[PDB]
Amino acid sequence: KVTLPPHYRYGMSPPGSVADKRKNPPWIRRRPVVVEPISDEDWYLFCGDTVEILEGKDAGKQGKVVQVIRQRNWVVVGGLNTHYRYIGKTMDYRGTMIPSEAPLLHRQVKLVDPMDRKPTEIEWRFTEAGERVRVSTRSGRIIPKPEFPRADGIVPETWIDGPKDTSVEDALERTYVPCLKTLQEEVMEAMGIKETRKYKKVYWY
Amino acid sequence: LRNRVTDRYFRIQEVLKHARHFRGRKNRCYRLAVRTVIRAF
Amino acid sequence: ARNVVYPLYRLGGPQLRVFRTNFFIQLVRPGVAQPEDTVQFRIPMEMTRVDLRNYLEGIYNVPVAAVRTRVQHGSNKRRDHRNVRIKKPDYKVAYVQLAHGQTFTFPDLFPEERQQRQSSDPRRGGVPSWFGL
Amino acid sequence: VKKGFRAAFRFQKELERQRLLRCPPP
Amino acid sequence: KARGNEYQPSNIKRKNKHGWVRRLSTPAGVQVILRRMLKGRKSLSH
Amino acid sequence: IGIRLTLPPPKVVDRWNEKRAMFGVYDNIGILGNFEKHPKELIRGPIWLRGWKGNELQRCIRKRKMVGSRMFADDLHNLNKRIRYLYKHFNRHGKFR
Amino acid sequence: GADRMSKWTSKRGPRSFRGRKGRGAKGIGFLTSGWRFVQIKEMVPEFVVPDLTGFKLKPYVSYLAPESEETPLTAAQLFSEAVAPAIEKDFKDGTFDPDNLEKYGFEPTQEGKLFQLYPRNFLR
Amino acid sequence: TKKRFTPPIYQPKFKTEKEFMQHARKAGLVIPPEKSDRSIH
Amino acid sequence: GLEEFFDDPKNWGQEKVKSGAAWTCQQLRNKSNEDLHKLWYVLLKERNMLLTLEQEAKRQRLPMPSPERLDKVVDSMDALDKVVQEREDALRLLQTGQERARPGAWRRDIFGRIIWHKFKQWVIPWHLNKRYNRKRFFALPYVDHFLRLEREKRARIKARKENLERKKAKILLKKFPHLAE
RNA sequence: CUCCGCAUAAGCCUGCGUCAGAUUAAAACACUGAACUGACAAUUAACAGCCCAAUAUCUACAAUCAACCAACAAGUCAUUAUUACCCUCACUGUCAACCCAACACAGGCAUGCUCAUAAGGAAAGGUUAAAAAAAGUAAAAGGAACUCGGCAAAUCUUACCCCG
RNA sequence: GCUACCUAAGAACAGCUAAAAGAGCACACCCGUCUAUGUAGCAAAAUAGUGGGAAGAUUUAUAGGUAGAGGCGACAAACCUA
RNA sequence: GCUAAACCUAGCCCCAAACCCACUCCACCUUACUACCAGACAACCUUAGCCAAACCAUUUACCCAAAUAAAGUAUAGGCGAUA
Ligand SMILES: [K+]
Ligand SMILES: [K+]
Ligand SMILES: [K+]
Ligand SMILES: [K+]
Ligand SMILES: [K+]
Ligand SMILES: [K+]
Ligand SMILES: [Mg+2]
Ligand SMILES: [Mg+2]
Ligand SMILES: [Mg+2]
Ligand SMILES: [Mg+2]
Ligand SMILES: [Mg+2]
Ligand SMILES: [Mg+2]
Ligand SMILES: [Mg+2]
Ligand SMILES: [Mg+2]
Ligand SMILES: [Mg+2]
Ligand SMILES: [Mg+2]
Ligand SMILES: [Mg+2]
Ligand SMILES: [Mg+2]
Ligand SMILES: [Mg+2]
Ligand SMILES: [Mg+2]
Ligand SMILES: [Mg+2]
Ligand SMILES: [Mg+2]
Ligand SMILES: [Mg+2]
Ligand SMILES: [Mg+2]
Ligand SMILES: [Mg+2]
Ligand SMILES: [Mg+2]
Ligand SMILES: [Mg+2]
Ligand SMILES: [Mg+2]
Ligand SMILES: [Mg+2]
Ligand SMILES: [Mg+2]
Repeated sequence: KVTLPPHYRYGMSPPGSVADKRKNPPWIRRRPVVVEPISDEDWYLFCGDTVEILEGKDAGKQGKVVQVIRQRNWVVVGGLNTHYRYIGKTMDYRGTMIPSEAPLLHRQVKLVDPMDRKPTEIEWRFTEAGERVRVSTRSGRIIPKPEFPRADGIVPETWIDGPKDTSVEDALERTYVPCLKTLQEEVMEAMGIKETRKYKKVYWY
Repeated sequence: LRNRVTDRYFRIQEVLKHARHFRGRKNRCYRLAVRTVIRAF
Repeated sequence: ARNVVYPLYRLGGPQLRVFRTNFFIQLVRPGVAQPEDTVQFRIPMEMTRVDLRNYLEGIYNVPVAAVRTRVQHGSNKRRDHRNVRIKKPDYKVAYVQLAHGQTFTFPDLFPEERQQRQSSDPRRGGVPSWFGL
Repeated sequence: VKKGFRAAFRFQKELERQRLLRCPPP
Repeated sequence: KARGNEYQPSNIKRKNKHGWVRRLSTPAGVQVILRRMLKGRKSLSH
Repeated sequence: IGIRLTLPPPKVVDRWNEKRAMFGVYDNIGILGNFEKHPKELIRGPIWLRGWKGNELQRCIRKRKMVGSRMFADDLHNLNKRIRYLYKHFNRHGKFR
Repeated sequence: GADRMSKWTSKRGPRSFRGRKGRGAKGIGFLTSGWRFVQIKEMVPEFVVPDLTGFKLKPYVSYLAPESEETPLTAAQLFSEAVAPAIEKDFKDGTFDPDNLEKYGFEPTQEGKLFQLYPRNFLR
Repeated sequence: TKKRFTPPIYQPKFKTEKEFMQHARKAGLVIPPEKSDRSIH
Repeated sequence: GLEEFFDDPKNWGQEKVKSGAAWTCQQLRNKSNEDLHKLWYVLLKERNMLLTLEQEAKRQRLPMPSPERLDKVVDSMDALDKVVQEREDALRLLQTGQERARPGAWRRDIFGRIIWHKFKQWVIPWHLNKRYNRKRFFALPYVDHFLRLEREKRARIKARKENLERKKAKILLKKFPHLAE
């Protein structure tokens, strides 16, 4: 299951990975990072959502949010605020250089209005149907939650039932008829088992 | 209030600077140099 | 079943039956040579050889001639960074022999760029090669 | 760690002097 | 002669002398378990 | 050794916050308030120390009779021992008689 | 020199100790004279395994399914579904009395039953 | 306090990825595949 | 036969095995008890094939193809056991009104702390049992002092925990002074 | 060389089996080894342990090759009647170079067999061959002259006193 | 769980002499007379040799009992976890 | 030049306030954490001494239900120490 020490420092690498284990062994104890408390309800940044960088090496650029870390209030954008690191290095070969992105705090980014490609501040609201949404403060317009592929990787629109995958018509069929009998009693009538012997009473203490 | 001596390094350097030209451990160890600096003066 | 209370029995009472069993057994490959008819299992401690027979015959329709069990100790020698001993869980092993001359052999569940790189030239003496001048 | 600022400031000044002696400027 | 080998292990003797059942047998032994429960002993008895 | 190599973070103090800007207010509540209130009643803290001053033996004796019936058993046992030690020191040990 | 922080097991102790301790397996009989063990067929759990032929359900379910919400079943939910319809019919018919509650499905007692509800005398 | 004991450089011998996974099997070091939506750019 | 402990021969050697979703507790509230008793054994046999594959992967020192398969089955087996127990619990409240299937009672142990005693099944009444009457469900007056010492211990712990939380919040404004609101 | 050895009991609890190793032994000095680390495996009951329906009732005559014989310290072995009682092979121990002595300690450790072994083991890291020191072998003539004392060693001896 | 004494039920004691033995020679076994070495050692009492006893008031395994204002003691003010 | 040196958090302390007080299943007073058999054992009882008195022998403060004051007063006490 999950084995996280009390003051585990979250990072770019996922917990339990080989890189995180070496980085965060069970024994180390480091100063806890201070994170501004943000209500799960208030959080307004999700993966697949365009954001503009206010402060950093490359400010004023808009990019998609590929990853978000709630524990540290980090937002990762592809291709922006990126340094360079050699990947696939070996003892003989230097390795291949690639740009690696650096995490950004939720205060160093700013959401963009779909109508006007400019940074804007949003406040949550409710539509007619009652579904909660985020609306820009200036020139209020709806900003839906960008669709993002599932973590597991399954694409419902491209699913092929296998030999051990129940069909939709068999997994939604209703066969239950509310009664006043237990699985044991109901099964003994169907299987055909008969037991005439009685159960003598015991004492409980 | 817990007070601790924060400048003990300078207190011993004003004694050891007069022991730099001595011989042996009484030129770097305060306990030994202090007794020989006082005899020099 | 495990982690459940068993209804007490008295002379002339009903037969004891379990409709849903939480015993989960795993077939394992023997470490040492065993006869062909023999099969090896790892079962929970609470399980008995009598249950393993009725469990196999009923659920998997396998006739078994003989069943033998042994309890295997798990080393509590390992220690953590706090010098506290770590216990490997003790487990039970079961040896089952098939009845009608059937033979079982463990199946094989796991059947089965670098030359495009250019190196430094000794004659160049370490001079950067990128420069065409 | 001991609390205070006077001794640390005074120790930084001696370090600079030591650095100048080891590496005197032109 | 040479000393130091006073402990000659015997599980029967160990469970009968300092065991859980003998602790609870007397009121002074129950106070032993309560003191070790108060201090937080991982082992209360043999 | 024994002395830090870097300078500590600056010690920034706000001399004009609420607690410093309104310190000392209502200290003459009696003189200017027709003596309805007394300044000692503005003191907050242990109920056995409000408007009262004494030495350790006097403080410990006062705490034991004022909140001693509410103290934890281990803390009360240490208090009584502290009073015993101080009784012997103050009444039997010292330079002057 | 004893390990008092190790799990006490049948593997520890002398011969009489190691034979009297078990591992949690339920008994299926008793010892008679001569150390002869007598097995009780009624004490051995009998596996009630059904016929799995022509069974539509499978270990997994396709992902192309709705995200129905969870509605934990309650006693009130079970009463209205099964017991109430029969009562309403008899109420309209004009023949309803407490004496016939057993006919509706109510159980006055648990005695004389193979599968009692409290204290239950059957396995999962 | 302030104590860390470090060993000398090991200098892994095999560079290729195959040999590492070929030698990780002989040593029992199982490395399950990764799981992440984020990929490099 | 013993061929149900392993996966389809063709799947041997593959690194991935596509699998569907896990049964949800709500999808099982529509099936009958007879259908759930049949499904339990379909999932049981799939669970043993996955436990057999998980152990042979360690034997051959290789990673398991799709470990999530076992997690899905374990979630389905627990969800199914939740539904059946839910129907039995509701049926027990109507016929009996009891919230617990196993009898018990609140009692004080020899140590003086409250504990819920779960009853056992016996053949003779409690006043005849030799071993049950040696057990004590009452604390003598030499326990009162330890009960207070143990109560004062929990209070100190609960006090440090509450004072710590206050400190973190007061230290959390120095760096984020815009949290005054 | 053989101080033993194999097994049982007791104790201990995976603690020289496989793979791997940056760890380790004087031994990364090439290459073995490993009791340390990580992963994997392992001891399968017939031996042993875990027993018994009630009530009343019975039980003078040792053992010792148990026969002569001779004893005192006077001894370890048994039932009947009546009633009740047709299902039967579960559960647990089973590994090792091992336990008590802070140690991979010249110590301590019960029984059976072997009584010199069919089992189990290695006193010398290499060299040189001073002193003093330790353990032994041999020694001219003399033979207690040594010493508090024939201590030690060698050898295989007389007589007497005190005390008990 | 060492040790002192006791309780329950067990075990061991070749060979030779005399055959009667709290008898003798003498293994195992128990004890520890004298010497040497060792003295932060192999060892918080050991090693080697030499010795006392070895069918008895013997030695010994197992479980149990006696607890400090006390116990136990063939009285050494012994022994009751170095 | 090695060995090292250096740090700021973990949390803790003292008050205030408020009385305090569990849970998945299974197991646990027998050799605790051990599914299942004839029992009747039951709890209460002045603390002492170190220390002070320059020994010691009567004696020698120990929250006991409101902070202050009355008051270290009345009073007790080898009429001493002290209370
Ligand atoms: K004084
Ligand atoms: K061991
Ligand atoms: K040999
Ligand atoms: K020794
Ligand atoms: K005893
Ligand atoms: K005195
Ligand atoms: Mg067995
Ligand atoms: Mg047998
Ligand atoms: Mg063996
Ligand atoms: Mg040698
Ligand atoms: Mg040698
Ligand atoms: Mg030599
Ligand atoms: Mg040499
Ligand atoms: Mg010489
Ligand atoms: Mg001569
Ligand atoms: Mg002479
Ligand atoms: Mg002569
Ligand atoms: Mg002379
Ligand atoms: Mg001599
Ligand atoms: Mg004599
Ligand atoms: Mg002994
Ligand atoms: Mg006797
Ligand atoms: Mg003889
Ligand atoms: Mg004799
Ligand atoms: Mg003799
Ligand atoms: Mg004696
Ligand atoms: Mg005498
Ligand atoms: Mg004397
Ligand atoms: Mg005095
Ligand atoms: Mg005196």
